[PDB]
Amino acid sequence: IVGGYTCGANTVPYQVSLNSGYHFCGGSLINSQWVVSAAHCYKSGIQVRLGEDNINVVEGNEQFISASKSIVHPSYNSNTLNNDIMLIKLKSAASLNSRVASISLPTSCASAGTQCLISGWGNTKSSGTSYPDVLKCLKAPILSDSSCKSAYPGQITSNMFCAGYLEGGKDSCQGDSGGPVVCSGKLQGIVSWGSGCAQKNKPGVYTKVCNYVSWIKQTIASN
Ligand SMILES: [Ca+2]
Repeated sequence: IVGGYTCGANTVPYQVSLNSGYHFCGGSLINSQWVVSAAHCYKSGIQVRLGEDNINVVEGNEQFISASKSIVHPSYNSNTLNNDIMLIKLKSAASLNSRVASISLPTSCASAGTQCLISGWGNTKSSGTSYPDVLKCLKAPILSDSSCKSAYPGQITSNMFCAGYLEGGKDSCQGDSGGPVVCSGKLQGIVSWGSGCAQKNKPGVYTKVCNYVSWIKQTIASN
């Protein structure tokens, strides 16, 4: 997260770190057994780390649980990043409490101008490179579809939205990938892609979670 703030320990209780020897992506806990992340975060051997603040120090609220199964969206295209969403099932159910909690799925899509909270352990410099140990946060609005498409001609599908600041300086970044965009208590976005980070006229692009709720629910129901 570039241009954000220190969230505070366990103030984003649905935020997970995906670990394969090291943090490599964020994710969001959506029930005791399932995490939503980006398909471009797929790899084998994932340990889901819940309850984290400093990802380099055991502070007392962590739950480390290996993934049993990952399911990349059937239609994910890694060249365009269309349908950049994946589900991860935990080998055992997380213990839910105020510091480890699921985030609700949307019942409705969010509109341009909606304020959201974006969070993660990604780079805090554009590029520029500095990786934080504690969780970082950014409040940012959803941008209009037309400004999103104008920023990234030919690249924005119906499964993506832009959020952030066209002036630059405030964005998600590498290592935030897969993490949440939460708006009014609902998971509306997944950190997906962008041109660099925090660059003028290149806002963050996010997977549009409301399009996927039916797939998420039916996948959980049968797995
Ligand atoms: Ca920790």
